[PDB]
Amino acid sequence: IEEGKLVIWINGDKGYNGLAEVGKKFEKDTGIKVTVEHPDKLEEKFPQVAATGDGPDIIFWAHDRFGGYAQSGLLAEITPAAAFQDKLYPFTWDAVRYNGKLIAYPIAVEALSLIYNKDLLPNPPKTWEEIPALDKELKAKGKSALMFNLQEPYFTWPLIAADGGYAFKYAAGKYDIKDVGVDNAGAKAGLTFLVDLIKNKHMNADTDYSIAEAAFNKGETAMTINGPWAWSNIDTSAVNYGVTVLPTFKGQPSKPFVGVLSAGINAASPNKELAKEFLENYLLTDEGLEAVNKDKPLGAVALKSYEEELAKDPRIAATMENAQKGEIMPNIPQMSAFWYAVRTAVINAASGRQTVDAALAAAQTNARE
Amino acid sequence: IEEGKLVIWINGDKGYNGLAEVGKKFEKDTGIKVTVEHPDKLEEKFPQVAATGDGPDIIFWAHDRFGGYAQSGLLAEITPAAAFQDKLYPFTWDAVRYNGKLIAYPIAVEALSLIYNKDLLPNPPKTWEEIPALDKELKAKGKSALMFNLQEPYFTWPLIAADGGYAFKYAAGKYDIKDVGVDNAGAKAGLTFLVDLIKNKHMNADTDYSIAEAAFNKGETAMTINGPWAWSNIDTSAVNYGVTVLPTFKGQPSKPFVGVLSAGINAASPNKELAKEFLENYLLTDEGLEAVNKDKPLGAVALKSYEEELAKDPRIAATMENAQKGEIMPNIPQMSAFWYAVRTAVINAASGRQTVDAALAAAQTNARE
Ligand SMILES: OC[C@H]1O[C@H](O[C@H]2[C@H](O)[C@@H](O)[C@@H](O)O[C@@H]2CO)[C@H](O)[C@@H](O)[C@@H]1O
Ligand SMILES: OC[C@H]1O[C@H](O[C@H]2[C@H](O)[C@@H](O)[C@@H](O)O[C@@H]2CO)[C@H](O)[C@@H](O)[C@@H]1O
Repeated sequence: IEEGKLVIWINGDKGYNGLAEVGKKFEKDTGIKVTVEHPDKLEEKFPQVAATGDGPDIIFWAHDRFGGYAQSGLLAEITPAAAFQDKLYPFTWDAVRYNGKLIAYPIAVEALSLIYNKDLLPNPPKTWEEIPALDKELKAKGKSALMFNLQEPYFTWPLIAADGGYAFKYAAGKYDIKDVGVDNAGAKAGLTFLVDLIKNKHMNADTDYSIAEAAFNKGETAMTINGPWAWSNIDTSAVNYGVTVLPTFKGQPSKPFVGVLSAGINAASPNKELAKEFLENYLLTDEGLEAVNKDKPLGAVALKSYEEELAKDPRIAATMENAQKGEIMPNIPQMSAFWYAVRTAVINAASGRQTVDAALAAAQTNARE
Repeated sequence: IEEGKLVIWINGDKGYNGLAEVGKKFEKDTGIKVTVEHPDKLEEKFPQVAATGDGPDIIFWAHDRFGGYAQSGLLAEITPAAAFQDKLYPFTWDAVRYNGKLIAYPIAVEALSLIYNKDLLPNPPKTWEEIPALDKELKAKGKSALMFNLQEPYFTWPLIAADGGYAFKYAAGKYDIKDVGVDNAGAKAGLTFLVDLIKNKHMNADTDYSIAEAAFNKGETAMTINGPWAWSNIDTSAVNYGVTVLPTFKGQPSKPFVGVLSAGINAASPNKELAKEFLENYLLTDEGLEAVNKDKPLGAVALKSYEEELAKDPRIAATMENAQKGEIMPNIPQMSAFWYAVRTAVINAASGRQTVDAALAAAQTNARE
């Protein structure tokens, strides 16, 4: 492959002439020649040549082939700025993400359509089952009902998949409830640091929600850790406060468990419709959420409309920054057992009833049950 | 629980008076009284009472508890219309999805942040490690560096998780390359229907891309199945055509494999920067994509700006309708083996060299090797 040139492969059925024009402008601007080719079976050829360090600088194809190319080490990992990545839909980036790395730029989403001649057939059939009859009608006019590519499985697949054909089954992401990471070295280091703060009287083991809030809001302490709901009381307070990213530990960002405030309907409630009505039509509106939010801030609401408006708040922006650095909380049943286990571990380690090692090791065992 | 009333539980730290006001409006509109309560330990109480068929009509909590509630059969499965579901961010719906069912309405996302008093501390510490020193300084002023709730593990967890603490390890959703669904009854039914169309001379097994396109564009056939790239040639043709949803089979929507045309960069290319420049700055622009699109339509482009403009096209709308009913293609290496397997099966079944059963059974084995 020549340096200071760009060779592009794209399939013949796509607008390679249009791409070539983009190449002409690139050449005009940069003096770098851009050669667009559409070889036969380019998608089969590319691996073969690319293995040998030869072939095009850029290959165009549906993403489905690229995992294979990546796995063979034929694709360079792409590194677009976050700014650029935001310009494309995330699901298209998912298509080109292989083993965590981006391996291609998404370009366009292609799906088969039923294309019909309005002059022969003003209302196309809504079922496949109608087509034989339609064909009978049309054959009497020396026409046929339907013809499409039967050589490529891509074209016949929609009908094959229709009643439950699939390629490979997608396994849901499970949670390993035997993989507990409370007693690993990361947890130990973190908690040890916390215990050390207490030991050096920088913090008091006795501190609870009330004490912490009152101390911060009385301007007795420089900083607190708390969620959106807390802001109301700080606004009440004469304290001029900022809401920011959590501090790093060992150069890693603090990783808060993210909650989704959520409204469940009692299975035993005879008022399910009413519950549905209230939540859907009253609470989950700009007006409803604003009412709650005005009392105590919710944070980043789940309703897109109001959230967009709320996101202007730098406190909410900080909320979301910390959210992204942290993890959404599992909703599995074992979560309560996990919480209880860590609660006890922290308390006992902080109070000095137990060492960090022993406390966490105990939590490990408790959380696993 | 009493019918024709609504009892709501929400934690005391959230804005329950504001919620109550939403309840007052609901009552005004519907005459249904809404009682908002904030019991102590409501999250522990709810399961207890709910088991007995009693408790609030609606329970509010972070999603983390709801899996547990669901598992105990305390929550009614919620059924919002797709229209409503689109109004909330999907990741919040994920939080409330348990064993495939929605079990709660997501309300708002909460994350702990560092809150600091700008008047005491204009620049908050970017690391935990600075805090001891900061505290020393502040104690000499009769203040402390940090105080927060140590009694709830939620507050200490960010530091514990920071350096690699985790609850339970989350296993990413795999693709099972041993679970192949080409020879299931849905695939058999679909392909059988196709073979039957050929057997009844409604279609010719020999029909390929060229033949199909030429036939439709010459107004010889009522319908073809094809992608956006095909439209150019039909516009050229005097044919008056529409682009629509694929027909249903056995009252199921056709499920086309969705491809994302994507551009990968050759790992062996010395021109990687140039490739990056061209793709990012020339192709993936309104202008670049318009150039390609004008030659042969791309469909729904991945670039948000241009896509929004393109979406006005009813052909693209139909494209997206079909896309949503179908599935994005896996990008895994085994995809090529899958395609090859189906290609052969279809050809052999259509040509009549093999029966649908034998062809698909063979494809099954070939796809899983
Ligand atoms: O067939 C033309 C059309 O389909 C393509 O799908 C291919 C797939 O990408 C290949 O790897 C192949 O082995 O099987 C499929 C067709 O059976 C492309 O996805 C698409 O862009 C192209 O226009
Ligand atoms: O702790 C109060 C504050 O955090 C909560 O997180 C809880 C969790 O929800 C509970 O079930 C518990 O066992 O563990 C965590 C605290 O350890 C809520 O998620 C949050 O909204 C609440 O305001």
